[PDB]
Amino acid sequence: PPHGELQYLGQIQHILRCGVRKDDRTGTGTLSVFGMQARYSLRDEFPLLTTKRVFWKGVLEELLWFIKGSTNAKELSSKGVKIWDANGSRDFLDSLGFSTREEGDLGPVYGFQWRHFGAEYRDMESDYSGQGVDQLQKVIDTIKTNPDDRRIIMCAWNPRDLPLMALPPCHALCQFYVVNSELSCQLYQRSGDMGLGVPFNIASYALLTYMIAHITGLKPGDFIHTLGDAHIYLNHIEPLKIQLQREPRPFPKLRILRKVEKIDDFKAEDFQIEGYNPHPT
Amino acid sequence: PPHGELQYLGQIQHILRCGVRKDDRTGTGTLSVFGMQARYSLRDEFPLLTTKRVFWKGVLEELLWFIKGSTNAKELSSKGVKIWDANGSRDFLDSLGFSTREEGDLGPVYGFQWRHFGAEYRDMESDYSGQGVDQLQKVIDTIKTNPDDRRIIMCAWNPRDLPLMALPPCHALCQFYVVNSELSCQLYQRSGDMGLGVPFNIASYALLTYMIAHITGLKPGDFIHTLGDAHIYLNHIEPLKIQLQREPRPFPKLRILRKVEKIDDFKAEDFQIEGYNPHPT
Ligand SMILES: N[C@@H](CCC(=O)N[C@@H](CS)C(=O)NCC(=O)O)C(=O)O
Repeated sequence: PPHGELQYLGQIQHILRCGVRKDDRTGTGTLSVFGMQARYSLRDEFPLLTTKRVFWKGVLEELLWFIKGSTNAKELSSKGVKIWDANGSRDFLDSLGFSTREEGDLGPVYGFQWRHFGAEYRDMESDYSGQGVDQLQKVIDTIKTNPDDRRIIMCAWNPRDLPLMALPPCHALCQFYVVNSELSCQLYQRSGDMGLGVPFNIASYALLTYMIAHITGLKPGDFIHTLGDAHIYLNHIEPLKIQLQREPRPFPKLRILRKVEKIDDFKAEDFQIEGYNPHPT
Repeated sequence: PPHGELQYLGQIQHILRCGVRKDDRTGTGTLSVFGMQARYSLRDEFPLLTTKRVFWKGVLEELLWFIKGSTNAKELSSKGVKIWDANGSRDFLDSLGFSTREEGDLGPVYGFQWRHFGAEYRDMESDYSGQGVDQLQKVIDTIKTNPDDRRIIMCAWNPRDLPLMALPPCHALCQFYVVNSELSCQLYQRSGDMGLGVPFNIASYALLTYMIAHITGLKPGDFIHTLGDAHIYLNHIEPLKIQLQREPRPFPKLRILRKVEKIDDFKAEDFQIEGYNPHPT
């Protein structure tokens, strides 16, 4: 039973040993490898990385935010998670040309593409009922009616909506697989920072997978995490090596409390992470 | 230095070792796995599988057909290739509620998504100029003006059009990467028939890289093939055991003899494969 988090570190161990310098948008350098993959068992465990703390409240409150279909940052900020706010800020908007938008309007980001892929996006307050493809609900329905399906895919990459978004999607598309009553989910991340984001992402889709599994009566199977530009900031190479020598502690467990039957019904108070003991720093 | 095809074979084996039983949309039953990723170097060699020749006339002629934006199966038919005409016969079209459609009208498939993502669809023979998002050119433009971009993506998976298609895209999305003046490409393939498809698209996208490289002046790097539901059809199990023994012969080499600018200008005669000595047919 080799710890799952070992697959993760292995990727860093690998980016170091084999990666090369590639500068990002702001000119800042990174060491990176293009195209990677990792698999995580969702069976009785829950891949909430222990070799460093993962902002789980952010993972959970944001996912719940994505499900509502919200695109208004303040609506997220409200619950304590302040990570999108910087994109829905006044100045940031006026700068991308969205001077006409009210503060908080991120555009057709994850939420929108998730529940209304295709609908003409108007404001962060337009009513979108019945408009655009509701991928989330559709993935769910498919899993129930036709679990063998090889097309249970949710996709946030809307070439059309791109120039209207606060920033491109990172988790472009995810695929759901069902076999032997187990539900798996692969996620394609175009770009991920192995150090800060990825651990969060691994958590998000693991959470999401636990959810749909619950709603449909399946046992969480595996979580395949696939990347495009997996990278690390050169200015972090040290903080990271000090981490690779760290030994992974057994992955906590996610336990859903009440029996939720609809995905929109899930509330924060329904999840409990137990046994999460990560290495401080 | 390990030989390239070892990848694809090693996957055939693993799908045999662990490939769990799972049926398709015809109950044909298969040995399936979910979440795989192979890496193929495109440096000086071309990955055209040798333990079983690959219909190159198709790989090349179809990709060209894609680039054209042609959603007519006869168009790819006239060129001496018939693999997308079955889906355009007649009983088939009506078989999906598509009666009003001409003979050979495939719907918003690949080509249309590559050159007109988002453009309201009509019929195989109508003009979509200045319509949609011309991802393909947009990708190349970007490869040239910003090789660092972590969002160089072409997506054929459109939830809105998915209903008007014959078969939904197996080539969900692909991502291009540049570094050290090298162009790499990762393709996300949702489902894949290991013994009759996988080889065909590996090359198909490898070819695509080589083309874009030639017009962007970058040199081919590696093609990353990521799979979702990677399967082996039950019957295919025996032939694959004997094809699985055939020892791999050196990858051929693709030579773009002529020299072109735009991508809408390549032609079947502009390519050559040498060193391609396939195993007995
Ligand atoms: N937007 C950057 C990439 C930024 C990136 O990968 N950020 C990580 C955080 S360090 C992320 O977006 N994570 C999103 C999530 O975990 O949901 C680019 O493509 O140039």
